[PDB]
Amino acid sequence: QQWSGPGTTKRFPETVLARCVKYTEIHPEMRHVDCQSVWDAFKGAFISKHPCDITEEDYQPLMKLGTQTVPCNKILLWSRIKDLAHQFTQVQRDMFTLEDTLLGYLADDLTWCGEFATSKINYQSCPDWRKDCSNNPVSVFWKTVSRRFAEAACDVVHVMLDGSRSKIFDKDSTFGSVEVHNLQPEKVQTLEAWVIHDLCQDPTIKELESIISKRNIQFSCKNIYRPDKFLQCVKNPEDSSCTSEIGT
Amino acid sequence: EIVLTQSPATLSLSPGERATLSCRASQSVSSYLAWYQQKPGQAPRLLIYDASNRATGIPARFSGSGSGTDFTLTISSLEPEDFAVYYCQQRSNWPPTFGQGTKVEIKRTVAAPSVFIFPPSDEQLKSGTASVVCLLNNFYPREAKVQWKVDNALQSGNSQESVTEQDSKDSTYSLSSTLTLSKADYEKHKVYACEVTHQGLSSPVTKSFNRG
Amino acid sequence: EVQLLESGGGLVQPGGSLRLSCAVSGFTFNSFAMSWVRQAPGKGLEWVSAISGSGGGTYYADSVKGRFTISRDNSKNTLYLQMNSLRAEDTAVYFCAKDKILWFGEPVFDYWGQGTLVTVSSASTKGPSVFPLAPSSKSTSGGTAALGCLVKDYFPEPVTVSWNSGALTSGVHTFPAVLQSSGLYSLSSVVTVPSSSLGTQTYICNVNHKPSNTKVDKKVEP
Repeated sequence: QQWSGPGTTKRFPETVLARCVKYTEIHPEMRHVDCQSVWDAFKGAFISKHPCDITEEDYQPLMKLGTQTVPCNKILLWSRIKDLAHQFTQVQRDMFTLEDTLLGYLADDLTWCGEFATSKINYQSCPDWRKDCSNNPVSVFWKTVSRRFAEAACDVVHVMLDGSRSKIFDKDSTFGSVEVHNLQPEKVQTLEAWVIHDLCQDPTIKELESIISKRNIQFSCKNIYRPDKFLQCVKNPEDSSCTSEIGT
Repeated sequence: EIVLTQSPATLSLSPGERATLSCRASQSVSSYLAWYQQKPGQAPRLLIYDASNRATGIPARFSGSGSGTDFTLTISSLEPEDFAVYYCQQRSNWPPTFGQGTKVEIKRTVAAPSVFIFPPSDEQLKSGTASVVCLLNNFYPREAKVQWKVDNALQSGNSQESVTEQDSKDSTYSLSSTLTLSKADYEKHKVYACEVTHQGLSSPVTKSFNRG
Repeated sequence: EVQLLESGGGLVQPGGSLRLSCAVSGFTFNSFAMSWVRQAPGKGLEWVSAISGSGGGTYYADSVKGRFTISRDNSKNTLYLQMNSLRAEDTAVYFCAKDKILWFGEPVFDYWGQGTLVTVSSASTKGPSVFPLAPSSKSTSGGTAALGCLVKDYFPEPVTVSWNSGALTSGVHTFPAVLQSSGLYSLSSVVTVPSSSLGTQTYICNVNHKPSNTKVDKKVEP
């Protein structure tokens, strides 16, 4: 019901409110954000509810509050390769990941849940997705914000994948279960995968190519054998890169 | 699509002068603006990409500035070798679009043309057609008047002209004027001449030959 | 070093088909997007189509969206442009270009091919005639003599003209072709030399017209 998982992060309300204030103070934003209203919309999603009975509609006021005008042709999805995807967006700073948006920035690496009959936050334990229930506050949030993120994408979407994993593309991950199935074909022309270390011939990548192609979206794939060199030339493309993109 | 407007269409400067080229986008491309140089007959050369970054091996006299809709290419110390059309190109969205181009032509001191006339080859006269060629070589400005007369009779509408593009080292022009006759009517006449008028000439220069 | 070499192209009838090729070297073809950019005679650059490094993703200009097909064979490092239902307004020089960006998207081009002219016309191929422009003996400015070759009555463009198999380049002017009223092109290619070298140096013009397979070498004597 509420156990088997880590509890809500200590000082979670202060943290969410502090993150919103800092995100807005470094992003003169589409529409002024009253961070207090944002925290209230966050709280209203899960407070005083069964933490196994959370729905996506519970989070829609927070989603509406947190809608941002993101350049849709600059979205980098990723699946289970966290550090390189975000360091890539620190350099190619015209491209965004889900954690670079307001809503992703707010909840990144946090846990939360409430209790049915009380207005309190449970800092002791929260429903674990696998062993208690799937419709818990944290999982439902990310399942919701990731769907809307994919729905906003346009013109060419890139996704970074870990080629060292035995399942380079996992159909059961958020990218496979939610994001891929929600790219709008009338807005998205191509999904280009970047496999990080020829693994574009891996059975799981061809599965991603099949799934995407039957939604009438083009598939593209690109091996990256030299990640550190690939990033070095994103910083400064002017030294030695048009001959060194080869199998190391 | 995004429309790129370059001004002016043509720019005639002297070497050592500063070239200022404008490109104005119909909507914001915000940085995604490249500059390309295309010399006659050649493929484009990327000068600046993303509005301010010099490509590899591009001389430091090329500099890009601007954001949003107003962009500018500057060539500080212009050279005769810089006679080319320069294009701006945006990569803000699809489709990528180029401007119509600005042609930078180099100014120069007045140079009179050398005039040469070429009679028809006997090899061509077997074909039933004769072609006389008048060569005007290495002159500036391009404004020049070639006049054809045979037996001192100014011919009309039987000649075509062709001009080189400005030489990339001495900034001069060359012109050819080809007069086309029937072979049977080329023989009916004896004296064949082209008249050349140009700012660098004191009097109209007439190169001529007699048939045979 | 990077090289993009276009092949194919030439004369094709309205409504007919033509496939262009772009052979590449000097970079990892697999990891770069490619595009075709075209240039109508005496006009600017117009982007035609783009393709991803692996080939799956493609974009097209609206004017060609139903008739052109971009593709690539990465095992041969070759880019293709399959053109069907060609119209007169498709007459242009066609470049292949390499995307500078390290992934698929709105491109900027850091490498270009030399281009290949596509002529869409009802007219037939015509091989040129090459006539000499012999040096004078009653004029010839100072000690400067002019000579050349007359390349007449060919279709379509282009034609290639060299002197002494390429050994003589200084002072050579090959004029832009002019369309005669017969629908056939013509040009002259000229060179100024010292007048007193006319008896000691041999001058030959090499004319190549690939559409008609005409290779003429004409020696120009005084």
